[PDB]
Amino acid sequence: TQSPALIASQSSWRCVQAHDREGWLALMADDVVIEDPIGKSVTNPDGSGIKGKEAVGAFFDTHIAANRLTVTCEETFPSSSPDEIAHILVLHSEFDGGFTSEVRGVFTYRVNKAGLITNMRGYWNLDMMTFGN
Amino acid sequence: TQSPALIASQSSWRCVQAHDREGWLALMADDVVIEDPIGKSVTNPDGSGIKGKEAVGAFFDTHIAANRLTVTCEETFPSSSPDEIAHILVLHSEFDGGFTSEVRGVFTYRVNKAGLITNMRGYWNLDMMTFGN
Ligand SMILES: NC(=O)c1cccnc1
Ligand SMILES: NC(=O)c1cccnc1
Repeated sequence: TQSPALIASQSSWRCVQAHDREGWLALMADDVVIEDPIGKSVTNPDGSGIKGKEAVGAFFDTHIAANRLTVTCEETFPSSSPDEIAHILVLHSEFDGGFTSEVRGVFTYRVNKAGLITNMRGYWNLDMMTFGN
Repeated sequence: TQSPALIASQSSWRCVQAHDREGWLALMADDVVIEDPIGKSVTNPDGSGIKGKEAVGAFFDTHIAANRLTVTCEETFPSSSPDEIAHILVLHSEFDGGFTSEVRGVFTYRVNKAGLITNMRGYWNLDMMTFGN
């Protein structure tokens, strides 16, 4: 059977693809910190991550839903802990009325013993993005 | 110019390739924690990482030098922080008198403001290894 980390990460993309804000939030621990990406960027404006379920809900609204984000898993790297995993993901989204951008990055996930996501951290930056339209 | 994280990670493999224990240790913060891999494994026997420069020195001796470890960078994923970076690395080593094993994993690095490595964390497990001889 699949690890709690693999379940949580695969579920998180499934909820993105299903446009399911409630289902996505239900995967998150109360003390979740989302660093997508790690360091200061449009989607991490203060550089220290988006903290707690309310603010992460606003993050879903603006940076997953309103931008038509799609998430594709290219490759998966289990660790030796059932609660931590990494993936190469390709992110595609839309901006400024339908222009497109894409980025390929490493994303790490940690879950607690209950299986809820405590950390999602992305290794990318705006300079890595490629564009379309 | 290159980020402190990229410098520290590239330097760490250079020191491995140069068989340079002193140079490798000098890259590490006093509070370094090496989780290679994250979770319990032969190279992380208690599952919580190898902590501090003395124990990480013993780690170099047994699990880098005595096993003829080579480290190859396949791909690099900068974040939006100059102090955190991820790479896909291929590790090759020897055991039981010259039989070989190899593993391909995601490795994350964090440096402090001084540029010293505080965390190196690997996403792999024994089940991912491939063998030779
Ligand atoms: N797994 C996720 O829910 C995810 C990954 C990358 C960006 N946004 C959301
Ligand atoms: N970068 C390093 O010094 C390193 C990476 C993976 C395993 N051992 C050492």
